[PDB]
Amino acid sequence: PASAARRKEQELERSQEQALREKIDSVLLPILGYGNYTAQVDIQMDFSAVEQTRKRFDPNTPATRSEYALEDYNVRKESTRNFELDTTISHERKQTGTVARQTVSVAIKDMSESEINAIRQVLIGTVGFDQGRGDLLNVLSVKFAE
Amino acid sequence: PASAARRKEQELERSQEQALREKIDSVLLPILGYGNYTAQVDIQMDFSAVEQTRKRFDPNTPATRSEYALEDYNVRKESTRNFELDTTISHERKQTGTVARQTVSVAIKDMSESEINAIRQVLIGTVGFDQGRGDLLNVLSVKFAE
Amino acid sequence: PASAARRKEQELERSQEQALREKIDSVLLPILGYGNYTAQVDIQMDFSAVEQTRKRFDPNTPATRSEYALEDYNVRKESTRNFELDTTISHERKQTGTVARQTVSVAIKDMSESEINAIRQVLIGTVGFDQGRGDLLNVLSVKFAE
Amino acid sequence: PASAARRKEQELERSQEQALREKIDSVLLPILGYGNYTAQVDIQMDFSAVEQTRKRFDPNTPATRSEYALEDYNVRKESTRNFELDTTISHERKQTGTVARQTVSVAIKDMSESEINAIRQVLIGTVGFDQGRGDLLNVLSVKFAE
Amino acid sequence: PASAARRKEQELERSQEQALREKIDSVLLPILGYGNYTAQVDIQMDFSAVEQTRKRFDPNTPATRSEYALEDYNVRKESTRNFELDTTISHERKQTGTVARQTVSVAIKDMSESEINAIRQVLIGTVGFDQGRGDLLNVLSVKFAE
Repeated sequence: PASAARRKEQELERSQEQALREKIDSVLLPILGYGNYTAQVDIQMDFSAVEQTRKRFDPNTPATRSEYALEDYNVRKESTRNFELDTTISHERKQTGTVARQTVSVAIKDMSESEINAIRQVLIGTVGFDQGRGDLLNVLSVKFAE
Repeated sequence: PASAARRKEQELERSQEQALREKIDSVLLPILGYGNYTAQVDIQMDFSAVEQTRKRFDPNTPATRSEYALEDYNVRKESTRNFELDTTISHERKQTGTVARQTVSVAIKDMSESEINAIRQVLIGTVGFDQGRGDLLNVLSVKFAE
Repeated sequence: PASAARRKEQELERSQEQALREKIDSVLLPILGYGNYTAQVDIQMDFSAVEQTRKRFDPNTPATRSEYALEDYNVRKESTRNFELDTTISHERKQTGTVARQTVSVAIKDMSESEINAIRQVLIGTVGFDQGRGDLLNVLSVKFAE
Repeated sequence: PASAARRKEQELERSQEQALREKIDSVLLPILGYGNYTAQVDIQMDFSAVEQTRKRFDPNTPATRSEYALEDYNVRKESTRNFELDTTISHERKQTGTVARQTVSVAIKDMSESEINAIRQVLIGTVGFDQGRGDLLNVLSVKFAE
Repeated sequence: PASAARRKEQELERSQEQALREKIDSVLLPILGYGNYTAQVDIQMDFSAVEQTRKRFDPNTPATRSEYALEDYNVRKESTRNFELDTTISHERKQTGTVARQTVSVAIKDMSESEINAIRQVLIGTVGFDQGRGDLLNVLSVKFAE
């Protein structure tokens, strides 16, 4: 029944996180080294279904088709005009599974501020940090344990 | 009958908690160590079904189609106009199983305030702490037993 | 017949309590120890069935379609206008088995006030104590028997 | 025939009492000891069947559809307006077997007032004592026999 | 069912990234050397479906077909004209899978500013950096590990 329509979304969300983690590991491994960093990510998405239909008009450019006028003097002023305007019709079907938010957190074993800024700048391209969706990207250094 | 439509939600909710716990363990294990921390999470969700239909209009941009006027002087002032406006139709089907609230609690075996703040900042990205849904995230340190 | 529609709810309610007790035990066991605490929980739920249908209108943004006017002077002032407004239709089906109230009671074998407050703060995240549903959470220390 | 529709309720009521007694025993046994307390509970419930249908309106936000006016001076003042309002329809089916009242009585073998208050506070969470349904919870200490 | 309509998009997006990475590697390998650089890319795309229908008119060039006039003097001035205008009809079906954004990040093992600018200029042609889609291209040099 419907028990399979949600678990598929659950596995898809997990697969996205796994791919993002794999992409993250490829960049930080040769620069920081093995076992000198930890990172985890998560993605939240929605599976709604939206259909849109739009019909627009242009009132600034009217075109006349039939026109009748009467200008009786002595004072009758009668006018009857027909107009035809531009018509635009649009039909749109949205996607299902758009990414809503994305959070990335990176911890580096103990670094000055310049190196942290450089690492953040490098990771920005690798991740796709975008402010429109309210994504969060944090990178920081702490002392590990032995 | 309907006895299977709720137990599926119960197993799905448990599976979400298990995955979140597994993600939590991966980050805190190498930094804090084995047996130096405990953490548990819970998620509350709803399984409603909402359908939406919207029809919008634009009254600020009217377009004229037929127009008749009479300006008899001597004083008859008659007007008859027909208008056509923009039409927009939208149909939306919402998802079933959206997350409502999320609570995370972390206890660390005995730490200064800076380390606690750093750990909270690290866990924020790993969990997905969001203030819009009223999620709760608490991290603190207590003395364990022997 | 209908003798099975209520016993299923009875087993579901018992299963929820068992899972909550298991979650409680996992956190308090390593911090307090074996046999130094007791705790029990209960959950009350309802199994009603509610369907909702809503139809909303926007009276602040009217759009004119047909308009006729007469401004006879000498003083006839006649007007006839047709309007079209935004229409919104919503249909909602609620869930069956929502949690109404939740009570948790914890007794610790003999503790200062700070440790009690810390334990309560830890258990708040583990349980999901929410004031909207009027949930109750009590933690206290008493002297056991030998 | 109908001889089975009531005995099922009788066994369900007995099963609820048995489960509540089992939950009570689990908490008081390690704190008070074996054979130092006695307790019994009862639950009263109803098995009615109620269906509800509601139709609500919003008179404070009317929307105009058709309007005709006449303001003849010399003094005829005629108006004809049509309105459309928000419509809400709800259908609800209640549950069968809601708990009406609940009484708990606890006797402890001979205790100061503080210990009695602490025991009552512990049992409140374990039972679910609620004042809305007029539930009764009594705990007291008497001298047993030998 | 629909579980295959999204995984295909997931593999297509991964294939685009793989091809872009392969193109990147071909240029930077002979100039920088083996193991002296790291780079990763990502592409975000949408899979909507848009159909467009347009009907345009030219009101500045009207052509007369039938004309009747009356210029009675003594003063009746009556005119009745019919017009025919240019008509244009367009139907368009958009593509599915257009690229929305593109981010590239390059790190070079430790370089002056001139060499960095030259490398960025070289990579601009190889990637296709375009400001219309808000693409991001970052190139920088950091100290690696040993």
